[PDB]
Amino acid sequence: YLSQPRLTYKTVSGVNGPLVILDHVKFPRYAEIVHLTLPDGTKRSGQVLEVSGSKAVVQVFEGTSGIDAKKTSCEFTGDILRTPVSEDMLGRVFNGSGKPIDRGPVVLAEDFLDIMGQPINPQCRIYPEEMIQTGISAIDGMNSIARGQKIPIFSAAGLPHNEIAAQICRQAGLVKKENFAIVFAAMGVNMETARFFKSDFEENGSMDNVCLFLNLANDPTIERIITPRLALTTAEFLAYQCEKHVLVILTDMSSYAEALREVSAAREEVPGRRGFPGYMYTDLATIYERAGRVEGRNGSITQIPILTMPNDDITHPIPDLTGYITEGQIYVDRQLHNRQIYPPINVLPSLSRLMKSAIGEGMTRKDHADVSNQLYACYAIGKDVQAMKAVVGEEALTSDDLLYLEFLQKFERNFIAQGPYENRTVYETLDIGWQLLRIFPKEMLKRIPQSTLSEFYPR
Amino acid sequence: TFGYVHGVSGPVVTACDMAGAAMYELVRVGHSELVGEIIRLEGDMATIQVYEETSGVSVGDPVLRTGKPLSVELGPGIMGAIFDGIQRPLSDISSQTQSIYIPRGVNVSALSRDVKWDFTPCKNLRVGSHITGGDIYGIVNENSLIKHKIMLPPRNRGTVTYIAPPGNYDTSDVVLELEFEGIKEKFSMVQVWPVRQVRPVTEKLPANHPLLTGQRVLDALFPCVQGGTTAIPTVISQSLSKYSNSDVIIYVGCGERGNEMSEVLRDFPELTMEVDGKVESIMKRTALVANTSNMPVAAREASIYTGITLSEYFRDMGYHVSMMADSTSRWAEALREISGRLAEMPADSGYPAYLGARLASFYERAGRVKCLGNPEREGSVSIVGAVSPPGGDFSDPVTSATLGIVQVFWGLDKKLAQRKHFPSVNWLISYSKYMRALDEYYDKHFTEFVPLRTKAKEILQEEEDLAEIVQLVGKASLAETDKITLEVAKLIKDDFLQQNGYTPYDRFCPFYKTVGMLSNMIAFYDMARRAVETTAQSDNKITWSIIREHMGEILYKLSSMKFKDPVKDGEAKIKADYAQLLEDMQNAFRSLE
Amino acid sequence: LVQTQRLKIMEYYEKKEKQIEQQKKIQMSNLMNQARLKVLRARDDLITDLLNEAKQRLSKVVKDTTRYQ
Amino acid sequence: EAQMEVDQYRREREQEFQSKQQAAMGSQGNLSAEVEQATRRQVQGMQSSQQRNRERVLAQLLGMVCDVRPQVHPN
Repeated sequence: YLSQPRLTYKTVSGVNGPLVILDHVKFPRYAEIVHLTLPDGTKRSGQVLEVSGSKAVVQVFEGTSGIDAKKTSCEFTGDILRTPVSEDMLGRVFNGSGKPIDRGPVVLAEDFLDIMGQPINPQCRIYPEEMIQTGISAIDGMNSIARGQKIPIFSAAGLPHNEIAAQICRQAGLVKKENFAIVFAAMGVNMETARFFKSDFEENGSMDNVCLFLNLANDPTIERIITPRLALTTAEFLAYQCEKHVLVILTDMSSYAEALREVSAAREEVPGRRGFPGYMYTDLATIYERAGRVEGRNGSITQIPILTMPNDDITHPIPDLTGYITEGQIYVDRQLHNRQIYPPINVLPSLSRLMKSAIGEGMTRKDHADVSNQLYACYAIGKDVQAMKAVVGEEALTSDDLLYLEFLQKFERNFIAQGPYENRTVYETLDIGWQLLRIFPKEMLKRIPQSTLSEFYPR
Repeated sequence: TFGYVHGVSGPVVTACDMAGAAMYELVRVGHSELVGEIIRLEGDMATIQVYEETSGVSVGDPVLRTGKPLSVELGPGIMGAIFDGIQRPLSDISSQTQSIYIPRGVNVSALSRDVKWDFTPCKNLRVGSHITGGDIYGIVNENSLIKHKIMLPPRNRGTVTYIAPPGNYDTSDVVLELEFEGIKEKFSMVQVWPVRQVRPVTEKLPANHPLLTGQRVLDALFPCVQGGTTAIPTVISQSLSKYSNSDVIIYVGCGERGNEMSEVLRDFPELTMEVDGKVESIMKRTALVANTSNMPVAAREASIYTGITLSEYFRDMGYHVSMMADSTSRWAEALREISGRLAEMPADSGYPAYLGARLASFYERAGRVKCLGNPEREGSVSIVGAVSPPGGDFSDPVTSATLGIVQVFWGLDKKLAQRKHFPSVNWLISYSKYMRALDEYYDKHFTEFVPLRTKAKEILQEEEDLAEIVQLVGKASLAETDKITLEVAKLIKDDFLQQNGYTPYDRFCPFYKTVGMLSNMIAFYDMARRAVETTAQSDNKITWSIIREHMGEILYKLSSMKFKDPVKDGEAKIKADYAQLLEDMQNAFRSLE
Repeated sequence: LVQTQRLKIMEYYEKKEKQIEQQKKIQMSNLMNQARLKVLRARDDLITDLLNEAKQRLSKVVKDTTRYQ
Repeated sequence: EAQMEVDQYRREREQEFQSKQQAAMGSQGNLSAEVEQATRRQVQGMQSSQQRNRERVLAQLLGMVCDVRPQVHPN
């Protein structure tokens, strides 16, 4: 392996922003990690950015504020950035660089994996088959998530997408009729939501499932770019070598791309469309496409990215490319958060493109296809009656448009409304979903075929 | 120690013979000693950016090397002083030069080297006590309110072999001589800390106590906490300077106009506060950072870091500081022009790529801490930013990259200003994410308020999705449960979220009177709803228009709650009036049914 | 209505009883959390002392000369 | 008569409000003390397997440290 001793240069040729450029380097690698030690003693870390003959451009992680070109010693490693993975890191809280912050010890490695990762062979993938049960009714009843799906949650600043992400992590599991884990990556969080995540998951008793990667907002913007790659290499050890089912939640992927745009422009690159890098499509794809089931192993990786659309724009290139690689969306809505509904998940625009394979007999239950699209039709027909009632009044609505406004007062306050600690299992999000479909008679339910109307309506 | 100017090119100076020059360390460029900052080394040359005007700086000028970056002077003499963005005391350059101008290359001490302060040691140290970074060893009576505590610098420890006798001292003499192992050193009464370094702490406690702002809106519906961060996109900032629960105010204007900065310096030494029955000038517990747009652009970006480093210093004594950072969008316009001088690639509309990194490196220095030192202290720093977008949007990179960082948004609009409403509260885009942290203060001390706050935000929301049809169709064929949530909802929007700041009833709003007004208004809403839903089918079905004519005298007492003076009247003179009115609201409905 | 004035008090004491039972599981979770950490530190101490024995057995070779030259 | 359901019926569900108050005193003594027995049993399973593999891996370590091999970088 790497048994030769390491060279420790003090031949710094210049500092220019976050870049330290050395010279007379003996065979420098690309993307190799170095360890700079300052004059006073502060050890900083950095990654080699460009080599050219006897040169090396080093991008220091923690900035260059105090580096001189006379007394700074820059010890090279000779190997690229790798993570130590273990199965006993399920239950720890690491930061963006992979150091523990829960007063824990350093993780004893079972492997040292390169965090950039190799792609999966497209022949060796299987189509996603079973259900991941979250516990939130609005994304399990009508927007069900397969095993291996990549389905982002679309929201905005101020909306409670961070408590939806914390409620998924507390209650995610299988669809019971020993191999489940959650890798929660938090990029660009502040402190008061970092101690929301660190405190909620550790005293709601399910810290043992989750491996928490908390990358703060005041931490360096290069450490936000290796945070989802530390979280997905841990998930690819835990799933494709230990046969667990892993759910990978990446919180605020629009804050990854604001740290990628910052790292790109500080690499002296020229920006592309809307200022974002031109390689932004194949940079998110190296993150998102680390998913799916595999052939010959019993694990899987299902991803839930989370986005923050600026000014509720959908043509912004962070939601544009996420909707270009990932399969569907969830659409946390603002007009439901003002009306005090938790979780404020809109149903009408939301979609899971693999929902028709995660449902059915022997996966969830036999009527999960016919219930969901029936509640989807009656939610749309009510919301037309909801606006129409204001135009003509109550005395002008018949006994048809009152069944849809009386259903609509109970679909938002019983199906959508959950409360943050109420784990509705998927067998209980259908019995909720049926006792709203009994407000209508069997002569009105058009989306349900008659064979399961005979088996599930009369109770 | 000596450089030479090799070539100037605008505000960027290239110096030679600078071999061991650190990045961001301070230099004194020229024969007039212009303060600079080393921003780029290339071998033994050093590209310097000058914090002043560069006209007349020839080549071959001496460049002094200091060894310390841009740093502030912390010590007694700060409270009341009017500083600059690089801490140049403007009330003393106006004396030592006797002019109206700031000449180039002035070197005035930021703290006065002539005022004698009464030192008082912490009475538990001795010649031979162990003391580490943060332990209080002195107390200075700065003025009547502030107990200025002298503290050890962080990363400094040892055993005291000289403590200064209690008496009167200037800020130059050697008050403390402790020794580390082998080497003796000397401490003065002032300390120097770099403005881009975070002042260290022990641990960061959760922000769980409410920042009492003096108003009725922004303290019930969108609360802020002690240790929180807000955004206001002067009646909200002047109100916190007199009445709130903060012991040090720090006002930092980054690039504000000249006549609107000469307005504040005229007004604050006239303001008074009420402490113990005595009146006191509020300029005993505040320090301003004055900075206009004529000033250097390098001293406008550094005004934010000087302002929070001053804010963090008075935290460590144990006070709860509240920093108001006026015109954050002017500060970002200082980051745009520094980045253009470096030929740095812009990301978004000319702003640098690190606009969010610099803002999160400022907003995340706020919060309640467990202070570094021995006597187990606890202080906090509240930061109140003020974005000024180019006409009220969330499209610019400064307003949208603040709302990804802060927790409170006190969102104001321009359309909702000509109503003479005053504030211009929007209550649709304004949020507060300190509702989960405050579920313990409200449930323990007030035990009733969260369900009223849940309802009162909803009544003002159901009015919005009605009001588009109320304009177009116009109240013709409407349900009668909606006429409640347009007349009770109107009663909130003129008697609960309505203010006027110069009046003897609406300059302070105590919180027990604030929950006392909403305790009646929500009860009138639910009793109007319970009346109209149980009398919807039986016999003698009513509308709203039979109640408001019958109960017109009830709607006067429910409208004369905002006009009861919280200042002349007693503390319990106001809750009994709101508890006697409830029985004029429980019996009054029983006169119709 | 005599039924009704039980439940408005019962809801004030089903709510308190859903509260402490949540407070019971916080104590059991905060102790199972430091259980895995205290046993992960007793795996780290055995490693950092195995290297202390490899630091002392390393200095039993520098006393030698035919095995150190 | 139904207005007398205010001050007497509240002491009926107070036998449930006191039911967890003593059940806050029962599970407390076995909470910390029983898991502390498991955080001592899990440690003795480490040190039992520490001594059976210590001199094995000390020889592979010190044997690999005292390796002379002076390889060069390619050219």
